[PDB]
Amino acid sequence: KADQDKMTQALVKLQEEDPTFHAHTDEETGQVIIGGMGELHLDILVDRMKKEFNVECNVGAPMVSYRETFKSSAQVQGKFSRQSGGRGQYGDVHIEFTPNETGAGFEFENAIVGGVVPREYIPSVEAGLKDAMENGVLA
Amino acid sequence: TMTDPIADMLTRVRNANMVRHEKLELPASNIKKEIAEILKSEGFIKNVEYVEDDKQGVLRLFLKYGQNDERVITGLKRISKPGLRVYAKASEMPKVLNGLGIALVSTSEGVITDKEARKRNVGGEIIAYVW
Amino acid sequence: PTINQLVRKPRQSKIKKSDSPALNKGFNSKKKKFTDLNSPQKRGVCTRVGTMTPKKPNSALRKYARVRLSNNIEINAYIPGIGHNLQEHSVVLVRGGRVKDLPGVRYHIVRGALDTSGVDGRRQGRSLYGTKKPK
RNA sequence: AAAAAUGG
RNA sequence: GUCGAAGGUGGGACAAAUGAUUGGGGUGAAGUCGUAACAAGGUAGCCGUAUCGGAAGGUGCGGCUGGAUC
RNA sequence: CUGCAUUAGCUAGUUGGUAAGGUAACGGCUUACCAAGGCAACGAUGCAUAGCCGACCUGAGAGGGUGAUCGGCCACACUGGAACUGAGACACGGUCCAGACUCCUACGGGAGGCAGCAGUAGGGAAUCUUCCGCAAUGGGCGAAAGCCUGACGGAGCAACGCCGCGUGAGUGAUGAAGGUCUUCGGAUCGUAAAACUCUGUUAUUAGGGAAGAACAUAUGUGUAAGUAACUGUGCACAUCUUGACGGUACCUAAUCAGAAAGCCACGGCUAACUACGUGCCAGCAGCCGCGGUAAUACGUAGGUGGCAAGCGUUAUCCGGAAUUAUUGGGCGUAAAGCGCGCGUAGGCGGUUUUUUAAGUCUGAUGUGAAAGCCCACGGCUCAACCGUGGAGGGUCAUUGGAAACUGGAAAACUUGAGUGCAGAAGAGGAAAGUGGAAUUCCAUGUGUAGCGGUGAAAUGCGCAGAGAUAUGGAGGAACACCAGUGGCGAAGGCGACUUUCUGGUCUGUAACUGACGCUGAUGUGCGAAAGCGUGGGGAUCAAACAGGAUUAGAUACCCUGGUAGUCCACGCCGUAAACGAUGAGUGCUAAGUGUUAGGGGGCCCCUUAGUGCUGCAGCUAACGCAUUAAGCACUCCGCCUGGGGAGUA
RNA sequence: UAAGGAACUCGGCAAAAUGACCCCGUAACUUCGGGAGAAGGGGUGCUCUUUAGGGUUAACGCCCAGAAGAGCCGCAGUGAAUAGGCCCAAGCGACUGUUUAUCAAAAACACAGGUCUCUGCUAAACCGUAAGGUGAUGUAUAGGGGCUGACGCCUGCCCGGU
Ligand SMILES: [Mg+2]
Ligand SMILES: [Mg+2]
Ligand SMILES: [Mg+2]
Ligand SMILES: [Mg+2]
Ligand SMILES: [Mg+2]
Ligand SMILES: [Mg+2]
Ligand SMILES: [Mg+2]
Ligand SMILES: [Mg+2]
Ligand SMILES: [Mg+2]
Ligand SMILES: [Mg+2]
Ligand SMILES: [Mg+2]
Ligand SMILES: [Mg+2]
Ligand SMILES: [Mg+2]
Ligand SMILES: [Mg+2]
Ligand SMILES: [Mg+2]
Ligand SMILES: [Mg+2]
Ligand SMILES: [Mg+2]
Ligand SMILES: [Mg+2]
Ligand SMILES: [Mg+2]
Ligand SMILES: [Mg+2]
Repeated sequence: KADQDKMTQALVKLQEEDPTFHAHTDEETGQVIIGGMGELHLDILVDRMKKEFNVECNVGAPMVSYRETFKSSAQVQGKFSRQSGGRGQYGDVHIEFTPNETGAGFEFENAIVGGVVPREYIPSVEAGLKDAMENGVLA
Repeated sequence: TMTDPIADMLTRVRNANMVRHEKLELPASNIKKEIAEILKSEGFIKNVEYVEDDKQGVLRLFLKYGQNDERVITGLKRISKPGLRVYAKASEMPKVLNGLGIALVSTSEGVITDKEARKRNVGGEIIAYVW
Repeated sequence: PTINQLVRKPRQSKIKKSDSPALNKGFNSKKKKFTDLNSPQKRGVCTRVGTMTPKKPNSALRKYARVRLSNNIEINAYIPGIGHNLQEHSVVLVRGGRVKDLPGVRYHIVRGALDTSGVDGRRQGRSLYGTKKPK
């Protein structure tokens, strides 16, 4: 890892010397991916980086960014009640989760009647759902 | 112990002037007498008397107050001190209150005022300011 | 103090610290050591890019980058303007000036220099954001 | 002269 | 032959980097436990010292008023 | 002429001498012998950093910061050592050796060193073209013509800086159209625009075209020295010839307002406000902060402000900052008086006379390069710029004068400081001895159903006879009443009485010494309580601990016990809100009133030294202080420089 | 004993290596004694010249013992023999000592120090049926027994059971 800056500089110089060789960082996986015209091209470039630029590198199949989804629907309830002393912390919700049509994205519906959940906190509920969904529930 | 008789005399004058006393008895010395005589000549004090008693002698100053009881002496400041002595050249003689005050100086030509020092073109140890 | 005390131990002034320490240090690779050179800007490579929440009472998602400078010092630099094209391994120019809200962010990324792109749609004070005159 | 906590 | 650069060997000195692990420090949120201080803060508080206790702290000895209703 | 003591010891050719050698030269420069010297708290040694200066930036100044360009000096030439040649080198483009590194080789051997001018790679936020010429100045050789000179003189590139001039000037209400806002009246961009008139800085084209050029040499004429004379030599006057820049600057004539305006800001500081969009998001921000639906703070628009070929941002220095205070601050409560003595060095020091002239003051002379800052003048059309002449800059050096003050010398004085003599009080200290009250325990007599404790209880003790009560015994610790902003001590502290040893303080004389003084870094001692070590002692009280209560819990407060300790001797520890949160010494500045120890004069007056209260002037942010200052002054010391991190590593 | 040098082996077992004297020099740590012969280096024969001394004597003489210089020889000069290998760490026991005569020398025992406990003297404890003895011709700063085991810092809670 001490040669990562050298690696970046070498990659830049190699891209400048060869239009067809590309290097880019993948945000979801964080890995640096090198694209080329073929196995021979990438092998030659790797050897060149190892010796000409003295940056020994290892290459592998790029990681694939997976996603999760709900196959079955269900009504559920989340209750967080820490009332041990003084001013505490209380929250309660009853939410129906349903599998959306693939590619339609996340859809939040507000079927609150009678102000059981004050209208101030509903955006907070939606934000909590989004934040908790960003982190996977299965993997 | 006592370390600056000139400063003690000036402080006696300052305290008496504050309290609006009329006279002032202090132990005498030649430098003190010359300072007192310069003050009289310039008009900051009314009178000076010397008592040649036993021991050191005594200087008896009589202070001067203007109309409305206004004090003629506004302030006295020791300039040269035992802890740090100040001397000035003839061309560097300071003007007290833009000339409205006097700087008592000690020179090879006797202790005089800054006006006389400038006139005679001499310098020396700036004993004090009086305005 | 007395004049004698001042002669014995003279007065000593308070020493002043720089607000942008990372710009005051160079690196000599041959001798592998640091050097004291004052720079108005330094080049760096974005080790990380992302958003930070400002300290209270402010609230926002302020865009910043963790940058390793040419002198091997790693700093946090704020990205000014609306929208940026920076990612990890981007080469950027960094100038002094901290962002009061962000605790550990003490530098700014110059817009319109090296990889960083000018602000799109900016029309007033463009020079501060590296945007060409639209005309 | 019994005990009576806490409150982004 | 004298002196003599560089080099070799040896035990020390100093400085910097790094090191499993570890100590306290700061910062961050609306976390957990209690409530020690500010009112006589519900045992006046604080200072040095000793010891004890999850924690704030408690207790002992001496000191201070920067405390003291009637 | 620089930082560090969280660097205090360094030095053995080291310090001196004798002799010799050596060098231009003196000298431990080197070598033999004799001695143990030499440096250092006035900072040696060590470590870190650094070319020095003229100057440059900043500041009202004092000061603070810097050491590009240009000039002076020093040092170095891939790293280290050495000499030869030479007047001069231990020599950038010279030699030898070693080392690292390039290139050639036939492998035996050779060549080389851009921190010269361009340029390359690299590093960097960033810094120029592999130019013309020796025509000017200067240098090397030569008698000279002359040759060499990347010094230098000039072009190219860069708003990098300063300075100068542009991007038009005049009339123009008819307030055109259009943008923005609007109370829908209009307001504003606006004399701005358009149209008319003019000008050519500048630009384009065509002509003329400097100075920088002195010359040297050559050629005639003379004139001075010397020669018998001559050539020659020097000088004077004369004549032809020499320009890279460059046909550049500049001047003249013609054509056109036509090619030539952008940047930041408009909440306060701080000159400049409205609309729309967004809605604690997006974003802004130097600091205070601005943004959650009607934002002069975000983004855009119009308008406005400040500048203008620049305008902003960032970095660095000085200023503002009196925020290290010499000028020019402070330490009762804001940060800051060491807990307190005894004292060394240093600092400072009472009155008079004579003398000296180191400090001080006043002249003369030399010097402080040039350039630069400043003043004046002159030259580029002005300015920047250039030149000339002044002015200034020293803590500088020699030399002549003055003598008040500081310093040196000599001599006198008694007020400060001590000594003598007469008194006074004291829980001042150390060591023995003797008492009385009470607590605890123990032994007896009487006597019985509790005692003890709490808010209430319980634990506990008692019925195996407690507690209560009477007599005696053992032992330890502290000394009721007197007792009081009373006393003593440097502080910590010191309270029964007696004896022994011993310190300090106050009052009154003025015999005596005659400034012997004050402060005090470093040192050296004392220093509450707790605590530690050895040995002793052990009543009471009581950390820890154990029960009993209280409580949601109660590792507490309350109750019952209880070990260390509390006590003693000798050592150690060295800290406290060790406080008046107020260093010591000295003098001066209204008063009223109590008290302790004295003294003098008639219950009263005066006075010395303490100890309290009230209270002017003055001081203070205020509170307050106020002859026991926190006032007015002088000397010395200690200490402070936003909070936290941290009295930590 | 070529080259190698722990690759051997459970293990450097054995062997090799060091070894004398003089000189220089010598670390962490420490209870301040030490560690230390730490370590790591230099010298060592013979001849001649010059030259400071010490002991014994009237002196001569005899004996001891240095310093400087210049030379000579060999592969090598404490030329043979005899004469420490050293260093960095960890566990255990403080240390010197004692032990399974004849398979165990140790971390076991002892130890100075600590603590508990008994014992008032015809002591307690111990030998003996007793007499008589040890203890001790001592007397609580003494004597016997138990446990611990230098020194430093310390040694908590439980008395229901025995
Ligand atoms: Mg609250
Ligand atoms: Mg409380
Ligand atoms: Mg309390
Ligand atoms: Mg407790
Ligand atoms: Mg340097
Ligand atoms: Mg040369
Ligand atoms: Mg304070
Ligand atoms: Mg004090
Ligand atoms: Mg062999
Ligand atoms: Mg062999
Ligand atoms: Mg093996
Ligand atoms: Mg094997
Ligand atoms: Mg063996
Ligand atoms: Mg043993
Ligand atoms: Mg043994
Ligand atoms: Mg045996
Ligand atoms: Mg055996
Ligand atoms: Mg055996
Ligand atoms: Mg044992
Ligand atoms: Mg043991």
